[PDB]
Amino acid sequence: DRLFLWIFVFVCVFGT
Amino acid sequence: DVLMTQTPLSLPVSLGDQASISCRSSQSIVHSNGNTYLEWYLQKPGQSPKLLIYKVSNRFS
Amino acid sequence: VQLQQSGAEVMKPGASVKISCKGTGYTFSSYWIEWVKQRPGHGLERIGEILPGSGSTNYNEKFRGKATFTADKSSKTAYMQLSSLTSEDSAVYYCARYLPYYYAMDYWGQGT
Amino acid sequence: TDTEERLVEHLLDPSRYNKLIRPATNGSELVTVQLMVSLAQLISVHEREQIMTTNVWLTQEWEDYRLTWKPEEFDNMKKVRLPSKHIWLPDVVLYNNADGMYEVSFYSNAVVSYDGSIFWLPPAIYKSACKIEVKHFPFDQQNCTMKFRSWTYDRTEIDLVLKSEVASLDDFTPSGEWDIVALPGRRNENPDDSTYVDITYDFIIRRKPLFYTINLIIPCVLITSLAILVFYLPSDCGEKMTLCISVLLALTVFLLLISKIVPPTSLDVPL
Amino acid sequence: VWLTQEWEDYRLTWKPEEFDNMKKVRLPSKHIWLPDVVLYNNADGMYEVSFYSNAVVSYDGSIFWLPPAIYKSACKIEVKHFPFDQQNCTMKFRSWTYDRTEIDLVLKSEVASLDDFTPSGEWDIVALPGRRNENPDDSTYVDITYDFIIRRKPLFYTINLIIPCVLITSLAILVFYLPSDCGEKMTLCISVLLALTVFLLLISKIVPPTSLDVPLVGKYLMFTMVLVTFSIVTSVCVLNVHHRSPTTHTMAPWVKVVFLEKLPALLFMQ
Amino acid sequence: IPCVLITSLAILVFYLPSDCGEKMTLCISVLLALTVFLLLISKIVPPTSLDVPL
Amino acid sequence: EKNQMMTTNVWVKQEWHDYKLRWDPADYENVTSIRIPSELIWRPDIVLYNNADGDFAVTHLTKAHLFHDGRVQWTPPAIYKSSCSIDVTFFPFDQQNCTMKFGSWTYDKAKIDLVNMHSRVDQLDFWESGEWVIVDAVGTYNTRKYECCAEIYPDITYAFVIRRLPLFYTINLIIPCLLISCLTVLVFYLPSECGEKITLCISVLLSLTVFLLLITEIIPSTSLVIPLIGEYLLFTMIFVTLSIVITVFVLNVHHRSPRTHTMPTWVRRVFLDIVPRLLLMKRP
Amino acid sequence: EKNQMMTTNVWVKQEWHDYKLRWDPADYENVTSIRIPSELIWRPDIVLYN
Ligand SMILES: *[C@@H]1O[C@H](CO)[C@@H](O[C@@H]2O[C@H](CO)[C@@H](O[C@@H]3O[C@H](CO)[C@@H](O)[C@H](O)[C@@H]3O)[C@H](O)[C@H]2NC(C)=O)[C@H](O)[C@H]1NC(C)=O
Ligand SMILES: *[C@@H]1O[C@H](CO)[C@@H](O)[C@H](O)[C@H]1NC(C)=O
Ligand SMILES: CC(=O)OCC[N+](C)(C)C
Repeated sequence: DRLFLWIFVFVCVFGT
Repeated sequence: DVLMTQTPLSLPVSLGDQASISCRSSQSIVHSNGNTYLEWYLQKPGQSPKLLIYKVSNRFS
Repeated sequence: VQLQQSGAEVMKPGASVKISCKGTGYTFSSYWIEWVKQRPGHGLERIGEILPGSGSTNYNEKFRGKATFTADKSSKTAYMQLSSLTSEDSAVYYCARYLPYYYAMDYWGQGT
Repeated sequence: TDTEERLVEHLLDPSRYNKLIRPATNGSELVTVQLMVSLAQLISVHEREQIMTTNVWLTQEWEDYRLTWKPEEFDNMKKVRLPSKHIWLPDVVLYNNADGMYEVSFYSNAVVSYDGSIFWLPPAIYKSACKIEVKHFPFDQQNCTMKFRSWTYDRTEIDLVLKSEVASLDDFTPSGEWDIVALPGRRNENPDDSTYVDITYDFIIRRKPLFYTINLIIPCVLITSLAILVFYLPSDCGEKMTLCISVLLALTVFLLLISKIVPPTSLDVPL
Repeated sequence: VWLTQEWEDYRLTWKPEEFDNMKKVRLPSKHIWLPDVVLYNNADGMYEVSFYSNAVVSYDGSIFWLPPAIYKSACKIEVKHFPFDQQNCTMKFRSWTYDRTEIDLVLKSEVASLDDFTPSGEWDIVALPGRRNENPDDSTYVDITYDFIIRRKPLFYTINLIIPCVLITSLAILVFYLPSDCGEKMTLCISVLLALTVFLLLISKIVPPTSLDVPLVGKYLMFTMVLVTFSIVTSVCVLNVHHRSPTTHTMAPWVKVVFLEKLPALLFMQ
Repeated sequence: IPCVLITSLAILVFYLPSDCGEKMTLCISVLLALTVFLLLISKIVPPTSLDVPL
Repeated sequence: EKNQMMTTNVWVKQEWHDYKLRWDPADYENVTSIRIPSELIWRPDIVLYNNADGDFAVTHLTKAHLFHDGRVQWTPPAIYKSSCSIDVTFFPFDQQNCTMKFGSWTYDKAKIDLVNMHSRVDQLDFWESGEWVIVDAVGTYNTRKYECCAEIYPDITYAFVIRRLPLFYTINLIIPCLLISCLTVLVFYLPSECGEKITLCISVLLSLTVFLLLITEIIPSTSLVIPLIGEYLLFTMIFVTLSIVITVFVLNVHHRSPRTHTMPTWVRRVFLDIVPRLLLMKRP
Repeated sequence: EKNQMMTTNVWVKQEWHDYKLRWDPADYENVTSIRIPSELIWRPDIVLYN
């Protein structure tokens, strides 16, 4: 869960 | 499909004697418009059927 | 009015035959055409019906797949095509006019 | 042609042909009008607002003795085309229309024979009210009528007659949603009026039920099939309320959708 | 709009001193020759002006005609930057009777007039230039086209679409912080997906159904929906892993090595 | 009144115990209802740039 | 598509000869042509046969161009609302074929005959929609007899083959449907102790049903063909209903105890030896 | 109900006397009545107030 949380943070923040 | 059974299979009656044929259906054949669509046809040998009665209360001209 | 049917046909088992019914003296497209089968023994069995004006057709349970109806509006004729034939199919076939829920089937063909 | 224009000028000459006057002879004799409806297309049936829309050709035939000529005096011409707005017409209209449009759409030419016969076959798009029966939807059969009357002349001035006892389907395009069953026409009088005459056609149409079967009935049956499962679900799993409330919600939504499809009448409930 | 039209008709001249010094008069436009100038790119098939008002004729033959019209013109709607978009809806005028050999169309001014304009409230006017066009290969073609450059005011659609979507998207990641014992991961992720889908459908109902481009907001919603579907699959997998016991599964040694030792150190978990 | 009724529920999630396992249901349902009301009110009385309904 | 009706803005180009509208330009200052109101002269009565919710005939009545040799050129504009049967089997990747039949209403072939000015429909001033593209628009000349009348009436029928651009409905319907369909099998990997299987399967079923209804809002209510997307959605709904039934049964099995149930020996052997081995799952 | 409006389809029967539209039917082949376009004669201006 923590790994996927990190990945999703990165993808969402880079979704600029 | 609706099933119609006619009785008797044969009806012997001498000339001038009233005849009665009974016709019964698998289920009711009534219609909304207030009419029942039942019809009677006769077939003499070697000839196509002929219309006698439609909407039994009525009679073909 | 008059309904005229084609002539007699003799076919081999497994063959295909096509009967015709030509109506005149009335609006051909606005009346259903009823097809009736009568084996020599006894019994009038209705095969189905077709409305020439549209392409609508109905078949009885026993004759589904066995019989196919078509109509020609230009030449006021209706056709019944019978599938692979069997000795059980030998009979006299009639064509008749019909308007459901109103004046009903007062005219017949001579039979084929 | 010079002869044709001479004839047309002679026929429609306003000095000796008044189009406001019935072509009546023999004093109290009446003008006989033959009517025949040909159906080209059943454009739509709108159950919600209870309207049928059709494209029909309305054949109207009568005799005008004033529009006669001798062919030998006009280069042997047998018939001519005349504008329908310049000759007397029987004002035959659709009485039970919705949208308040009584007349035909186009007003084409009338074909006129040298003996006074008039042929008029104008096209029309008609919207007519009809009573929608919802009981057996979507396996329902509808009976929508088209009443034709003259709104100028009564039975003492013209007589409406049927060319045929059924409507014509010779140039019909099939619907794809509604199947035609019968199109009988009837001429109705009133024994207590003596000035009333109409010609009515009954459009007996039968819905093709596959579309609404697939899109309403099967989903409804599927949802209903879940209604029993709550009593086989163990109480420990903690999901009974979810299931039963969800089924209730789905059923209510389908009921509302059906209520939006059928007309909002109270004479019957769809099964 | 008012479709101002001016031309000279030499047959409508008079000497003022012979008519009490009158300099101009009003004539019904039905009774004089008109140029049949109408809108060609109209939708609904309405070409002509509305009323056919009176024309003002000067003693030298100058005609001034200012009829009103309600026009429905087709225009290409660009949805890429919705709801902060600006549209460019053109308006082509031509004579449907006379070609270039018979009448020449000319612009009185390079821009349309706003002297009697009532602001819309949802669309801002940016520019209304007009331009006269000829066809070098036809030589009988002439038209005047006005470009209506308008800008949407985005507060309404901001409030009603954008900010709700931002709030919903902010929750798309919370599922991975929710503990598996609380028994509510599916509720959250399924709700998020359904909300995103509902807003996508609403937008699809608002914009035209054209395929020339996609709106940026629609692309963003689609991307988020795919991410949330992925999160739902991952949450099902995580729940399956969480409810494992020695009586139904055996932990492979590599699972230990990786997940209990190496990955925790990388993620600062311990 | 329906808006006030819905709004009054926004604080309850913080008095709901964690053991009952219904916090998400409550807060998500409140958010859904509020969004529906915002959309409906906008349909009735659309907010424009100059003024937004209170 | 829902109402099965096409609306087009066209120019109806007509040209015929009038034997009375002839003059010698040398007698009128070399005037070779003029524009006259079309309501002052004879015109053919061309009508649209398959009119649906519109006008049968041209109503605008612009000016005709009359040439000194009797030639009359008339090009009025028209907006037509015609009927055409819609085939949505392959929606949104579908191609339609909507026809327009034109013919003189009261003049048979011996009095007025039609001629194809040019087989194709001119598109030199066409306004692109962004939703449909015209593949082919050709007019075909026909003649036929009607019951009304003893003579032959000609007509020209134009067939408009138009192809939909599928990106918009792809993005807005297909992808959401596929994303929801991906979730239809997830319930069977979910553990029974999480207490959420019913939530997931019910949500999927309801989402699919809403999508089916939304689709039905678009397609016509015809019964000749079934859209493939509708069939797909209905079969998915059927299988999700089966999945809910199976999930209820599985939850009932999971929560059994010796104090309430007894395990048949055949269940023991089958579902603890044979099926586990065939599914590549071995008990500790 | 939402818009508080009622739509109806009615026939507005009207009947009055015109002192100039009189004739002796004996003088006209016993013609006792005729139908004429209503736009040629005087008509009352009855209007629906609400
Ligand atoms: C479709 O609707 C029409 C109109 O409601 C139905 O027409 C009506 O049919 C009934 C039954 O045939 C007629 O009543 C019968 O009339 C005959 C002759 O007068 C009389 O002998 C019978 O005792 C009975 O009273 C009725 O007059 C007729 N109405 C009109 C206006 O024509 C029609 O039956 C319906 N068709 C279907 C298939 O539902
Ligand atoms: C379109 O329909 C017309 C007439 O039905 C037919 O001739 C033509 O082949 C059709 N075109 C296509 C592409 O189906
Ligand atoms: C004579 C006449 O008007 O006929 C109309 C019908 N049509 C177009 C089939 C011939």
